[PDB]
Amino acid sequence: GLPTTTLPGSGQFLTTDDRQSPSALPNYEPTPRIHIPGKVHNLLEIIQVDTLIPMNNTH
Amino acid sequence: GLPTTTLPGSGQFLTTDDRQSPSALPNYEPTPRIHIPGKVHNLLEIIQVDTLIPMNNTHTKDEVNSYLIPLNANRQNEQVFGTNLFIGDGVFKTTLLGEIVQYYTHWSGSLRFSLMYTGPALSSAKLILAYTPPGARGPQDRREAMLGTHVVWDIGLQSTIVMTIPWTSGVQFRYTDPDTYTSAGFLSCWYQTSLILPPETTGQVYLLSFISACPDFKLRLMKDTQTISQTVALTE
Amino acid sequence: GLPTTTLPGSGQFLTTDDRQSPSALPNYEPTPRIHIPGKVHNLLEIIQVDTLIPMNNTH
Amino acid sequence: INYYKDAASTSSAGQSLSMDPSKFTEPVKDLMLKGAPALN
Amino acid sequence: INYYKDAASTSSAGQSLSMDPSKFTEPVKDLMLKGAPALN
Amino acid sequence: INYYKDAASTSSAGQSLSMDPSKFTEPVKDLMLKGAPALN
Amino acid sequence: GYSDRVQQITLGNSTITTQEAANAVVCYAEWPEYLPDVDASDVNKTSKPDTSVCRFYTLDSKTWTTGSKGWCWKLPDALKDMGVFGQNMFFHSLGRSGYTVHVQCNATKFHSGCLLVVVIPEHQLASHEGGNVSVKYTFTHPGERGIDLSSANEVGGPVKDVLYNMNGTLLGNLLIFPHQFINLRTNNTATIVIPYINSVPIDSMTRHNNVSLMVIPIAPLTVPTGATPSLPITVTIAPMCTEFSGIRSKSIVPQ
Amino acid sequence: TVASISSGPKHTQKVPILTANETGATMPVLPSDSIETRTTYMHFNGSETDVECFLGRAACVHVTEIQNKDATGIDNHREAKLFNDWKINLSSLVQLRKKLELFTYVRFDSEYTILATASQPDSANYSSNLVVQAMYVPPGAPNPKEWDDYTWQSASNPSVFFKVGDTSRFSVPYVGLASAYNCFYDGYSHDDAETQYGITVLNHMGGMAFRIVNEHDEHKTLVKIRVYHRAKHVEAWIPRAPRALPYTSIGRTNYPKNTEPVIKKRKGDIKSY
Amino acid sequence: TVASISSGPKHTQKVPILTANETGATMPVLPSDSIETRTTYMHFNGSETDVECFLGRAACVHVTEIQNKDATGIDNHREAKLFNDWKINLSSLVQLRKKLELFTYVRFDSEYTILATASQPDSANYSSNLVVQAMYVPPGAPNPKEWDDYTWQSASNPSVFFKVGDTSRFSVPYVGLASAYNCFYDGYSHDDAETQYGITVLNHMGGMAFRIVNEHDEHKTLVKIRVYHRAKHVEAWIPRAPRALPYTSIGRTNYPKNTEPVIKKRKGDIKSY
Amino acid sequence: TVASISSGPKHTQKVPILTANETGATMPVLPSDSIETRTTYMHFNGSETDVECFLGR
Ligand SMILES: Cc1cc(CCCCCCCOc2ccc(C3=N[C@@H](C)CO3)cc2)on1
Ligand SMILES: Cc1cc(CCCCCCCOc2ccc(C3=N[C@@H](C)CO3)cc2)on1
Repeated sequence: GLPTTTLPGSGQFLTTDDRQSPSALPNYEPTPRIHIPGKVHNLLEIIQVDTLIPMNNTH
Repeated sequence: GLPTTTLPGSGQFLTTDDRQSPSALPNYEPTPRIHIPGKVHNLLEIIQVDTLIPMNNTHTKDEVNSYLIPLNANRQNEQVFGTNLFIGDGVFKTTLLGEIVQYYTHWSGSLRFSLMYTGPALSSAKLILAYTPPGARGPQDRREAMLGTHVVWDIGLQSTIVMTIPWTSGVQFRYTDPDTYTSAGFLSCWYQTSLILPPETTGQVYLLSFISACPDFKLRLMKDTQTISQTVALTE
Repeated sequence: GLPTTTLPGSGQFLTTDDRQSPSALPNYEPTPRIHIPGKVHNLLEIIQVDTLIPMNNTH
Repeated sequence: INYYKDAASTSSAGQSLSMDPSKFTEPVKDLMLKGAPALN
Repeated sequence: INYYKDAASTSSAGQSLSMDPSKFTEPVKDLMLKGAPALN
Repeated sequence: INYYKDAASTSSAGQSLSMDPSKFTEPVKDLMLKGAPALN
Repeated sequence: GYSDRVQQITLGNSTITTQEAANAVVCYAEWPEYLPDVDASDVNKTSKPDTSVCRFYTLDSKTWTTGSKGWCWKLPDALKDMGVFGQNMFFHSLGRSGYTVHVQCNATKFHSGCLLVVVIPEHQLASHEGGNVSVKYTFTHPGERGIDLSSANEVGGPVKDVLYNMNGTLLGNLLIFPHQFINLRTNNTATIVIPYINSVPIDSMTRHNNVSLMVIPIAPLTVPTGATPSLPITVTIAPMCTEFSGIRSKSIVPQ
Repeated sequence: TVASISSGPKHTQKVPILTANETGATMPVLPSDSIETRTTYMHFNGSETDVECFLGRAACVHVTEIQNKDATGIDNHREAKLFNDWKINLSSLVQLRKKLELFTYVRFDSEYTILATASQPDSANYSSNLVVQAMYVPPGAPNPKEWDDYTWQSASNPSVFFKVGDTSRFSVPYVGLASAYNCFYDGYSHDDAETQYGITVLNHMGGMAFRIVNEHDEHKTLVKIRVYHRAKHVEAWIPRAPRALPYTSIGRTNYPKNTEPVIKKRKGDIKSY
Repeated sequence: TVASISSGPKHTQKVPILTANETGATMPVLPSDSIETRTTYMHFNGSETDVECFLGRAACVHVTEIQNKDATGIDNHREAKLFNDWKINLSSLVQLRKKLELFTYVRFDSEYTILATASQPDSANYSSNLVVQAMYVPPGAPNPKEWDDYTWQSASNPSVFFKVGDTSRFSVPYVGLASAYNCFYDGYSHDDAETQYGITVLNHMGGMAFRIVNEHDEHKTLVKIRVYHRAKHVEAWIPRAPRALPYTSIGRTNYPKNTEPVIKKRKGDIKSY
Repeated sequence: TVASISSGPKHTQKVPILTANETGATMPVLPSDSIETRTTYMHFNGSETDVECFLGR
């Protein structure tokens, strides 16, 4: 038995933390990926495509 | 004392997790293993053995007779049997294949459907078996049936014919449990010419039919079977 | 602070488990061992010595 | 890392990755070749 | 260190650091050079 | 790994794997050979 | 000119010839063999009567008729009275054996009918009473007579319902067990070689049967016109690699 | 990395700012093509706009509720919330939904966190300590009828037991049947004249069942379950226009009638600032 | 790995699709023996169908119950559930049972999880905190008579103490007397004319005893014990036909009389789709 | 480790089964001194009978 101390924050759930978890479906094999045109990696990729501005807002 | 933090999920019991535990019987020595023929390693090993399909489901109480598909002498053009291919339900459901498929949520792969003929040796017959891939209705006459996957079977010395339902699919997995989107087709069988009995012989002859999975087959995402339930715990 | 998760069984006391514990008497020095004839290591050593059977149980 | 001394206390085993259906699908005494006639 | 056996159980992935807007911003068949006339 | 300083605090000992019943089963002064007569 | 079709099995002082076989099955792809030392527990040297016990015993014949439901024999029970095999059986504390089973049924090219011949390791039967009624000893030790699945329920006996294999499983799935069909149109015999299958290296031959052999008509017998409506079925079985151990006084068993 | 290079006066025949938008391209014009600039560096990587980051935080996807009470004489446990059940889905709540539907196909593993808290709205001596049991009931497997059916044995179906007030957490691999989940599907399950349209037919994920394991105490206890979902290992294809109108249904694109103008009207002219 | 190879038209004297099923073999026929195929790969290993995986998740194997109450004047603790006891066995509940009986002999280590929750069905000021003590009472060792006997000293018998609401977990090596556990046994314990038939005689595993260590408070507290069992290090021999009819008893194969047809009757002809 | 060695018929002047218990010894007689045995291995170490194990729970 190794001695430990727990710190403030133990047991909290922070929606933004990133840790490991047990898989509920041990050993399951996902469907293979096939190729699909159009993959997005960054939202910065798409905000460089121009779109129309409803400038004439007066309606 | 090393500082730690516990995460969400601490103390939970997940029936599917796999960790170490203390042994209650420290130092105990199990009985030696001896050799026993028959070891199974994968359920995929056993679903390749074929078993009989109660195709003739039309009875009213379970009987040996629902395994027998009858054949009539001298009929021409007509249809011997029909079934959809929901392997998790209907005729398939009690077969070993059907029975295992039901422990999983998704299946993919080819099926092997064979028919063994049992009529007198001096008789003869030519049958057509047809697989209709998803998208069309169960065929209504041989003309319709013969335009899809089919095998003309010539009854001979070689007693069985093995038809394969090759995996025809957009989506790479189908649910075992009857899904529409995910549906697999129909299987029908018709006289190609007709059964002919020798003299001094009479009546119906029967075909036995089996189902097993090709080596192609995949099953995934285990779950509980609708095939067994209970209302109170059993006792001795 | 290192992230941990506790499993089912935490806090249980199993009379048969074998782990480390803090010594209540830090630094104490036990009496030296001297030699004593007769040490037993296995119960298998002693069940090979024969003893009498009350076979005539009829009293 | 096993934390415990006994073998029963270790986690689940790891995939056989054995797989040989022939004891079940082809237990015939004289070998059958696919394509050759079943009964000669 | 992964403590678990399955890949789904690992933490979040790490930045694509891929980034190539041209499939979205310039899907034209004949290449356009900035500075050259748009329509020749 | 011992986490503690004192020897009493370590876990159970490990199997003697000593085993010698002769101090108990054959404490005779003159050695007896199985097969030879007990009393000569 | 060898065919899968003709075969000869010579075992001891007895030989079988079939001119219309359909290959032969060797359970789980293993052939009977003696008990290796590495697997041994009892320290007794065993007795291997060899050719006096490893020969072919032909049990009494059955009659397949249009109403037959199927028959069931248990091993080593069925042989409990055959020659020196049987004596050895009652006289040693433990014994072990594999078998060659040869089921015979010939007809003509006008008959139809198809039997399933299957070997089930550890076939624990069910009581027809339900609940937790047991199946008495005598009932599961029919001897050479075997059990006739078309006989009536008796008290303390097993259930004899064929669509359920005498245990709550469907007839259709018996095909997962080593088996062979006899289809009058193809076949006239079935042969299965059974290796010794148990969770212990050697066992008692009287308190535990380790396989049931089952012959079940599946496509009903259909004879040519004005033929007699029945065929006999004969079962011949030979112990192979038999070993007996722990000899003594000679067991006395119920009934 | 430079964010802007240094550039000076220009008097050319080479005009990068005149283009033809009819072509469908967005020409990569920069400040330095039309004013004189000075060098500046980016100092930034675009880390927090990665799709893994964008879809990778836990979002509340479902709130349900079950109660612990005497089931004696209840003819319909399901109906008494003696054990509710949820038709797993990821569009019931909208914050996360709008985020996912920025893409057409999406592929990811899920990490679920389940928080359970108890309420005792009417007179109790105390707060009891209840254990929740959430089961995964994929489609084809017996679905629970009473709060203590054989189903709950869950011998082949993953289930987690945790305490009310605590949280349970586990992660499920990408269970889709295809290569990606369809965020949209302009199809049917078959060519039927009346079959439903949409993805409802495709996103057949089965449901998840919750119950309290405890028998009843003298008072009643309301337990409210909140399921959170975090995408990990994200892959997204084909960006689409963001959702403008409100949502009305799980799985259809339908918007409400007599909705309100979504573009803010100017208080003034086109010319107004 | 290829799932299908490419294969084209055939006009041969070599027919792989004609066989003789009377032989007992299932000939390994493939799609490419009878249609023209294209290459495709498996992309799959069959991981989740390994028997270790199939039998390796926890299943509920037993639910019992004990209560904490004043034993004053109780003539039969066992009978007051002052301490229940369970005749260890693995066929009392059926989900896991059907799974195991797909095999004839099975060998594995067990991992037990024991969840205990408390109920206070009638008026209590509070919820007390009880410690459960589960003992392993193998056959030949004194079995408890009162809830506080010398037996509970358990000086040589493994016992675990945990709190109600919590879970206890430990793992026991394969304790079978033979090389495997018999899932079936067509024998008797001896050649007796009336001895019981089955495995009941073979699966002599002894029982496990639970009790609350706490003395009594003023109210009564019901504690319900659920034992979960997970097989680890699995080895299975000789596959058998799956169970079709319902079960009636621990350890016998017996099915109920006037049971219902287990094969679904067609709504239509043999010819129906 | 062998639990029993193989041993066959004996007709000797060397009798290991006759002893004099008055001496206080327990002579180490085995099955193979008085019946015909076959080889078998122990498959066991005597781990759980160690005194550390016996007094260690
Ligand atoms: C205990 C326990 C409980 C569980 C649940 C297992 C998780 C199964 C759910 C699988 C993921 O479900 C979905 C559903 C919809 C979508 C989706 N719909 C579109 C808008 C986009 O994505 C993705 C995943 O597992 N163990
Ligand atoms: C505290 C504490 C409590 C315990 C219990 C020890 C475990 C003993 C149980 C051993 C495993 O029991 C069985 C019973 C039956 C079967 C079985 N029956 C057949 C259907 C198949 O397997 C297998 C294991 O240990 N420490």
